[PDB]
Amino acid sequence: GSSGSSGQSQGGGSVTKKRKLESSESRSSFSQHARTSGRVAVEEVDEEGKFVRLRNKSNEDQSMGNWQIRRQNGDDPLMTYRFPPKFTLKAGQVVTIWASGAGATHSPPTDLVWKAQNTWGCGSSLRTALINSTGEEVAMRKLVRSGPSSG
Repeated sequence: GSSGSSGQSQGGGSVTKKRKLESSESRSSFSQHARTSGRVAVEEVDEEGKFVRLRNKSNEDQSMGNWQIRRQNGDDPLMTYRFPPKFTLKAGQVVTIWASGAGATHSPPTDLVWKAQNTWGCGSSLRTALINSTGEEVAMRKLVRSGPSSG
C-alpha cells in the first residue's frame, strides 16, 4: 500500500488603480501667465510680492553675474532687482529672493533678502520678468487677480 504525489497551481487577478489618475482643479491664484525663454525659469513668484523663487531648467550652471529681475505691478515704480556679479545658478538649482518686508530670513545663496527694497510689491495685477546680463528678458511671470470689471 502506498500513495501520494500531486500537482496543482493556478491563480491571477487583482484590483489596482482606480482607472487612470489625474485629478485636476484645486485652487486658483490669479490668472497666472508666465512664459520662460532661456535656461532659468521663474519657479514661483509670490503674487503678494513676499519673495521671488527662481529655478534653473538648464543642465549647465547658469551665471547670473549681472542678471536682474524686473518687477512691475499696478501703477507703481518698476523695480529692477539686479543680481550680484558674483552669483551662479547651478543647473536644476533654485533661489529665493525674499523682500525686506516679508518676514524672510537671509539664507543665501539659496534664500535672499532684498534689503534695498521693502517689498516686491502687491496688488491684483503684478508683473515679474527676468532680465539677463543684457537688457533682455529670458523668462516672464505675470499674474492677474480675478477682480471686478470696470462698469
